[PDB]
Amino acid sequence: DKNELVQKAKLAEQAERYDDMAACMKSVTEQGAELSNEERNLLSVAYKNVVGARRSSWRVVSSIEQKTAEKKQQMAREYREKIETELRDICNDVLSLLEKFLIPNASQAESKVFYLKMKGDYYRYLAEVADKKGIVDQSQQAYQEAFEISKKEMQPTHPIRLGLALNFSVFYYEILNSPEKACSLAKTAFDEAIAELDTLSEESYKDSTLIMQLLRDNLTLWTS
Amino acid sequence: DKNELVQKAKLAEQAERYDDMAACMKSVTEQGAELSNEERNLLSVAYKNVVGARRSSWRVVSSIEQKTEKKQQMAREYREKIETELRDICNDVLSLLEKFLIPNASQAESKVFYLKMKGDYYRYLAEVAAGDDKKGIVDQSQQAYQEAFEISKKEMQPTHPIRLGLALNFSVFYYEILNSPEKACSLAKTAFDEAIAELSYKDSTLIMQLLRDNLTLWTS
Amino acid sequence: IVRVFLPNKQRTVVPARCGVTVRDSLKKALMMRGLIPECCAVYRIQEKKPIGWDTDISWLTGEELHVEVLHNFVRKTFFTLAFCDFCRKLLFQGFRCQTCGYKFHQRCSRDRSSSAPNVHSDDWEIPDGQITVGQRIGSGSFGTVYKGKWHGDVAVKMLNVTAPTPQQLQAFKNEVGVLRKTRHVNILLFMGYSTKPQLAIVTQWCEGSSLYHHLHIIETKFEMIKLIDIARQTAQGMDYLHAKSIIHRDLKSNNIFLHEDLTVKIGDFGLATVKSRWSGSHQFEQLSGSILWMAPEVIRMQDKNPYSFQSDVYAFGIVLYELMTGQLPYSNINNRDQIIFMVGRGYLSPDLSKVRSNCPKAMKRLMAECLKKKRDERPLFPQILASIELLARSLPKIHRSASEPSLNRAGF
Amino acid sequence: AFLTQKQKVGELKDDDFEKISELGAGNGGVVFKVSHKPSGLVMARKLIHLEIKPAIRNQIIRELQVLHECNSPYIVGFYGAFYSDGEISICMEHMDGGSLDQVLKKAGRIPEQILGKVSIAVIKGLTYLREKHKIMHRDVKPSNILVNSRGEIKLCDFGVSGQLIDSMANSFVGTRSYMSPERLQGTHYSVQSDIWSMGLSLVEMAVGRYPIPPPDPMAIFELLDYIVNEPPPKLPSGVFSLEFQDFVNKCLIKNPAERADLKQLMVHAFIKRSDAEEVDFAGWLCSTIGLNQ
Ligand SMILES: CNS(=O)(=O)Nc1nccc(Cc2c(C)c3ccc(Oc4ncccn4)cc3oc2=O)c1F
Ligand SMILES: [Zn+2]
Ligand SMILES: [Zn+2]
Repeated sequence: DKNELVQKAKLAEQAERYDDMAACMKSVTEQGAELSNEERNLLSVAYKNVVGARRSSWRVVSSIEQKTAEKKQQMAREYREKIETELRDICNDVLSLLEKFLIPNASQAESKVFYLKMKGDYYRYLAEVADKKGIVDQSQQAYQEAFEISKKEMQPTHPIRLGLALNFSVFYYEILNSPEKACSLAKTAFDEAIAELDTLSEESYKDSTLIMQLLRDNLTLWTS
Repeated sequence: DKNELVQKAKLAEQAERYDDMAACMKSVTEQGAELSNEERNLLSVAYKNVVGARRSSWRVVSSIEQKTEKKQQMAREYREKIETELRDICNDVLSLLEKFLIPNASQAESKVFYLKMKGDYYRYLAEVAAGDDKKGIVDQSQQAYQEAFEISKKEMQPTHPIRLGLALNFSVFYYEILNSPEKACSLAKTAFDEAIAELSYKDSTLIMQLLRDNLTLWTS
Repeated sequence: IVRVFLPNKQRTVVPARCGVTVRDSLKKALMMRGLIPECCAVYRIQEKKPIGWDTDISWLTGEELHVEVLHNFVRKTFFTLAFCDFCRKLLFQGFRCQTCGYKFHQRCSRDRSSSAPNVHSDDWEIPDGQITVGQRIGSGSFGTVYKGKWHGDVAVKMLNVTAPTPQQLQAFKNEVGVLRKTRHVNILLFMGYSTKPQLAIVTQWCEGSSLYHHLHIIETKFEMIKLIDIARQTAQGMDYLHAKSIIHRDLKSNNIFLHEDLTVKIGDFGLATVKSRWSGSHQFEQLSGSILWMAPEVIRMQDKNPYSFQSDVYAFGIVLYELMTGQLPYSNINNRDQIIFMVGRGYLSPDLSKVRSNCPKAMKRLMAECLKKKRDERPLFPQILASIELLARSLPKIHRSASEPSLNRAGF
Repeated sequence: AFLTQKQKVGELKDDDFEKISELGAGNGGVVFKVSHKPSGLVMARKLIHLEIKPAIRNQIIRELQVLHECNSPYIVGFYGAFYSDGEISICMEHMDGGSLDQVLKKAGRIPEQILGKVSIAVIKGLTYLREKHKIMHRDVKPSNILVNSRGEIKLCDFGVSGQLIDSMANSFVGTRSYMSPERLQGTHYSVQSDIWSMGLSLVEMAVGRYPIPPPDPMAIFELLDYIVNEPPPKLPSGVFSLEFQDFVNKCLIKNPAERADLKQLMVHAFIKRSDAEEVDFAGWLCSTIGLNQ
């Protein structure tokens, strides 16, 4: 079952067929057992493209709404609330998934912070989509808890912590509109990355630097 | 209303989600109403893209299928359900063609492009079908291509984009499916030269470059 | 203390040690400038001899070095015009970089082949008299506009050949025959020309101004929504001009006149008979005008005809470096012959560090391709137009700041 | 002892100038001559145009006024500049001899005897520029040395507005460049640059031939390839003295370390031999240009 399910994902990943992979990872994670590293990132990325494709589509539909009668405006509206409903469904499946199974069974500290970042990231998606303040506050709570736990265990250059900080800064900027705090957190994260950038694991070598780049671009774009 | 349907179609056009507009295009022309050029073009691209994604999945899963056995057999039922969905996708639009588009083509350029689309879709089911039905699908594409190929020369320009596109698909049909590269290249050459002698523009030169490169790789 | 330079001439002194490679030591500075130490090259001089990154500092003590430039691959299936960038073919399914936007196929780094793409007299020699000569308008590389008044708005030019040979005059009647058919929305109308007076190139007249005026006189710097649309409307116009093999060969920021900030018009091009002056009976081309908008090969003039379709693409890399930064390249060198010798020899190229902060990293592999030292590498205009169409609509998708991207997702 | 005065001028405006004729055709700019009704005297009107930022051109204009303190019988005087027609109107001292490009193209060649005096004049003029105003000529060219039929020779068109040095660098095209290799490879060593720029210029005057194409046309870029890749040219012997070769050779060395400074250029014997003998210049040009007194 589990091996068959991860194979049905490894065969749906290469094929760009993303809904099948989302529907299979959900089934493999509702098993109630722990998710080791290989299925972890698979579940994460699966849901990542599923929600992000709809988010990008919603962005374009909203852009056309900004780029404009009583019918030409309206047609964009039904499409945007349709994409809104479907993205809300897809994010609700995962958030309920972590609350029911993933977070309570997070044995490892890195797994705990990883799932917490996932949780906060989806609530950030709902926050951008949308009463409204509840989602943004809950996302802030999830991000704050993830940061607080991640401050202890793993090496300060770790991809989970780095992406968590970058997401958290994006949250301060695009929702709460706190650019000063966003640049502050991103800046400290980046400098501590430089300071701790000793000899590093080859496995995380590429990805750590890849996140550090995007960190630098947020700093540079937010300087102005 | 037609305007609302086409508006939804082009709203989904840049959405990177194409199944929605592909499904709405069915409702646009299931009335059998007359088709103008633009709505026909979105009609073409939508299912073209849907079959494109399905066929890309087909190619990759066929690659792992050819890679090997416990893991390989999973790719087999994955493959067959992708093929089934693909087959319904092509069959819906083909039934649309043989009920409201092809028997309702009025102008010269209507018949040629719709016949090209019908032959192309039949070719799409042809890449997958094997056994006795495979030859039937291939034959049903043969005359579909020929009917438009003969109409093109007599009724429309040597440089108009649909003729170059039809020549391109007709040529590639002879290579990968028909396993007859000689007939493919011998016709691609002619289709290249009548247009180049008689040389709205970017699309034309694009197909021209594809014909040159396609001649090149067949000559290999 | 081993001092090493940086792009934009920044200075950093890495510590001198023994046993540890330059990679992780210089890594701090390269990341503060955001450069991976695997895509960089450093130089030691005993002009500039490259050295790798696995060198101990024991031999590098007391040496000055330069830092100059020389990927996560998800799978995707492109749904519109998308051209491979390793074989320059047409790509439909294949990989893609998450941020750098460089699209390629595994086969080019029983196989399948290509397919259809996703689709989507009246003019004659202007006679004298009726051509009302304009007024003092300005100057440029080889002439001056004269705003004509004949049944509309037109422009009149003057040229640097006074009494050419009749066989040159027939070549002129041929060049107008091949060049007046430039019917486009990105090219102003070509009414004709008057050869009874001093030889003239009659064109239309456009309001507003050129691009050089807009970006170095008013300096009304736009947003990327218009910054990419300008390059799109110019790439389309220089693709129509390249389909029938007529090289513009004069692409400058001061000849792309745009009206009302919506319409973009390009003109003042070609004239291979007036250029390549007929001092005898030859085609000896002359170096007249500005210098930043032509390639190292055009500067060299080492061939009888060193132009190509490519040397009109490097002239696009300069006009795009101009649009992005807002300034011209080589605005720091307080010299002229230094600029000529430098761009010719190839020891130095326009500096990429001076681009803006909101620079779309996907175009960092387009406007960089448009500016190679070599000529066989810069892409022809259809691929530039496709790669600009791609992110002319993919901009609202990345209209936000950065975010955590997906994983490696590439296996070999 | 020369009594150069320029206070007679007042307000300057295009409506107050009536054109007379043109001095000639230059390389970068075109030189005019014009009449001013209040002043009466003739001016050398150098008109150049640069479509540049109004703030930048205003920055250049008030900086151009420093020539009012840069007065000497060795440098062309400055009558005054102003803005109209959108162009830079650099009024100058109108000298009937023009420059030594017309004298070159008319007389064919210049003897070493005239070179002896003109070398002293140019070296002391550039020394006056440097040791006084801490800025150098940067443009030592045969076409930028103005002369008159009164027995004087003078310099003009140095680097007077630093912003304009680059605002002009993209519009001064020319076809001839005596540009010093130390100013070509990518660094600036201005102190020794003008010595090279004058050493090449004097060879041009003496031989009458563009020396970068070796005697014993070439493309614009390839000239620089010759300047900055292979050893420099050398003046022919025989018709020119060996002690003059000893002067020219130290003025045309690539490496600035081997280049001798200005002080050495005044401790030389040939430079002090040139002024030892006297040369008539009033009738010299009048016997080859047709002018009088
Ligand atoms: C060409 N070599 S360069 O060093 O790169 N650039 C330049 N070098 C020198 C000069 C220039 C340009 C230049 C010119 C055209 C000029 C002309 C007359 C003038 O007024 C005046 N009045 C009295 C006496 C002497 N002049 C002042 C001038 O100031 C300039 O800077 C370079 F642009
Ligand atoms: Zn390829
Ligand atoms: Zn990349």
